Amino acid sequence: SMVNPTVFFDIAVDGEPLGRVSFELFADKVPKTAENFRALSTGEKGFGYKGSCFHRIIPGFMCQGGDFTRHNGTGGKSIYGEKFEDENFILKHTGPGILSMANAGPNTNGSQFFICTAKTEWLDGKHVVFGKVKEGMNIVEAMERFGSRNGKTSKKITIADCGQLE
Amino acid sequence: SMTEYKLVVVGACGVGKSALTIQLIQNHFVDEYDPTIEDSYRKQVVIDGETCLLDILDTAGQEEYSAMRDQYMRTGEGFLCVFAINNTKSFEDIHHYREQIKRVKDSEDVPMVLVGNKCDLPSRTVDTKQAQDLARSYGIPFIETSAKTRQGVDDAFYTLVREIRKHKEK
Ligand SMILES: Nc1nc2c(ncn2[C@@H]2O[C@H](COP(=O)(O)OP(=O)(O)NP(=O)(O)O)[C@@H](O)[C@H]2O)c(=O)[nH]1
Ligand SMILES: [Cl-]
Ligand SMILES: [Mg+2]
Repeated sequence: SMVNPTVFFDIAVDGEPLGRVSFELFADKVPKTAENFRALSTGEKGFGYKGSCFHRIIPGFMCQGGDFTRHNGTGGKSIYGEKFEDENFILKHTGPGILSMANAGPNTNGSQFFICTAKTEWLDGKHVVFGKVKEGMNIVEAMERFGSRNGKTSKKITIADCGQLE
Repeated sequence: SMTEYKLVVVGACGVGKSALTIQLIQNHFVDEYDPTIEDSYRKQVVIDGETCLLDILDTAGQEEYSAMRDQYMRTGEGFLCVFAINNTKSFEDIHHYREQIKRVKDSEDVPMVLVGNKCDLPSRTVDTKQAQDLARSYGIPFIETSAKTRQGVDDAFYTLVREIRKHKEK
């Protein structure tokens, strides 16, 4: 992209390399939300995603991660404080690869996010969409296979490294 | 002989539905919150001399996905309706859960128990009289529980089975 930043996650399965997933972050349309995810991916504020887990993976739906504070699916924090408001609902959950914010209701964005593996249109207007997988959707499909119906993963899926691409 | 009962645990997020279920099934409590998607458990017990299999569906507190939640209620024979005694909104939410159950099952008389959980805590916002009056208005039992100390846990589930058995006599 000439305008939108690209970040990457190197995914691991019980510490073994699985592959790299890269994301286009839609700073052109969702700047505050995209900047949060960018900065948490570089770690430049002194905290962020590196080392954290995809704790909830449900085949047919999504891979959810991003809790680097409680490390158990309940936590998270943004670069703006513990939570920030829903920025806009311009973009919708149109299919696999969509990157969107997890939340606990209105205006509770922190750091948790999910990657859709199917269209999830019932989340439109409730979760802020701010990016999409650029490369490595096959790695996301591989992660999805470690999930289960209640989200528990059969092996521990982590962000072994992450950062911003030039 | 034995019988089998489909019990469904419902109520707002964080009130202790899972902690109550895990105490019944696994006889332990942890402070760590593990938010539910959906879990099912089975346990053989004896209640009032009569052996039965409990099939317990532990539901998430959320109320989207009406298609799935309606199916929970269609299949369920009795409902634990849980609130937390230090969470007034969770008590106010009880009415909605009960209305949904009555609608889905096409009945004003569905086996249910009102459960006021976390009674070990010093931060009460819902007093016992409030809950007893609400349960009285529904014609259902009220049981105060603590998943942490295990107070009332067996009573809540066993009372629900008693309620199902009374309903089946009608
Ligand atoms: N002190 C105290 N804490 C309790 C009690 N029951 C549950 N908790 C705590 O309350 C939190 C939420 O409990 P949990 O059983 O997961 O709630 P839930 O109703 O299943 N939540 P969800 O709707 O997300 O599935 C946990 O931290 C748990 O340890 C109780 O009786 N006493
Ligand atoms: Cl949801
Ligand atoms: Mg639960």
